[PDB]
Amino acid sequence: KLCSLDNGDCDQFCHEEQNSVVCSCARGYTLADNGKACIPTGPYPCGKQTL
Amino acid sequence: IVGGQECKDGECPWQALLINEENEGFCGGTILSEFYILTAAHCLYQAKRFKVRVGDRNTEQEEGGEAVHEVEVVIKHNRFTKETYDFDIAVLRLKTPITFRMNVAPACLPERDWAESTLMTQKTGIVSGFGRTHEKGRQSTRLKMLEVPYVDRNSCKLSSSFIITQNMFCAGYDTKQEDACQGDSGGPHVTRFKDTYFVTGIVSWGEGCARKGKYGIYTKVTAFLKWIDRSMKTR
Ligand SMILES: O=C([C@H]1CN(S(=O)(=O)c2ccc3cc(Cl)ccc3c2)CC(=O)N1CC1CCN(c2ccncc2)CC1)N1CCOCC1
Ligand SMILES: [Ca+2]
Repeated sequence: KLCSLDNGDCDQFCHEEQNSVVCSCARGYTLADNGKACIPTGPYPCGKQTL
Repeated sequence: IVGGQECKDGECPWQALLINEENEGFCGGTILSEFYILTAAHCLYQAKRFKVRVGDRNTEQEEGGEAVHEVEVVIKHNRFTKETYDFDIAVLRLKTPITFRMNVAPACLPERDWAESTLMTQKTGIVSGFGRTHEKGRQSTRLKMLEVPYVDRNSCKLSSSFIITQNMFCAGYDTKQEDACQGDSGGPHVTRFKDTYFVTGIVSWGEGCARKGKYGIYTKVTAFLKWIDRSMKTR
C-alpha cells in the first residue's frame, strides 16, 4: 500500500486495496509482468513524444 | 503563447489546430485518439465552418507531415454559457482517422483520482499553441510550448475578477511575462509523468495576456472525464 510513497512505484495509474497498491495503465498500454510498468502496444502510445 | 520555448520536432505531437475557411488557425485542440479532438466550447463561436489540422509546427511552410481533417460531429457541453465561461469543453469526432506519425500522436486521458492526486499536485504543466506571442501582437507562425506552474487555488480566486468555478483551475505566473494568449484557446494543457504526458486542462480564458496579478484559466479536464468517455461513444 501507499500509492502516496512514490506513486506506489507504478509507471502510471496507482490504486490502493486497503493494504496494497494496484498499478494500471492508460488505453493503449498493457500492464507489464511486474504489475508495475506499462508497455506500449502500437508505435504511437498516448502521451509519448515522437522524438 | 507569450514567452516560453518553441515546440521542437516531436515535442508537442498532440497539438491540434482548428482552421476557418481562410485556413486561418483560430483555436487549439488536443488529440485524444485517431478519431477524437478535445477543445473548448467557446471556440465553436469564433468561427462558422472549420476543420481541424494536425502535424503542423510552422503555419507557412509545408513540412510535408501535416494533415487536414473534417468534422463529422461536434459535441458541445450543454451547460456551457459565455456569461460565466463554465463548462468550456467540447469534443470533436473526426470524419476520417488521424494517422499517427512523427509530430502526430495522442495525449493520454488520466483517471480522475490519480490525476487530481498526482498530476495536478505536480509542480508544473505544459500549455501550447499558435496563439499570439503578446496581448496585442499577431497569431504565432510557429507552434510554441510553455511550462506553467500550478497556481494555488486560493490566490487564483483572490486574483480573479470573475468566479473561478469548480470546473476551472489557474496555472502560470504572477509577474513573469509568460502565459497563453488569444488563439491558444481549446489548446492542450498537459502534465508530464515519467516521460508520459496526460491531458489535464483545456486553454479557456484569462483577463488579457500575461498580466501581473492575473493567471491563465484552464478547463479542469479531470472534472469531465466520464463526460469525455460518453462523448467518445458519441453522445
Ligand atoms: O478580449 C477577449 C477575451 C479573451 N482574451 S485573449 O487574449 O484572447 C485570451 C484567451 C484565452 C486565454 C487562456 C489562458 Cl490560459 C491565458 C490567457 C488567455 C487570453 C483576453 C480577455 O481579457 N478577454 C475578455 C474577458 C471577457 C469575459 N470573461 C469571463 C470569465 C468568467 N466569467 C465571466 C466572463 C473572460 C475574458 N476577446 C476579444 C478577441 O477575441 C476573443 C475574445
Ligand atoms: Ca506547415
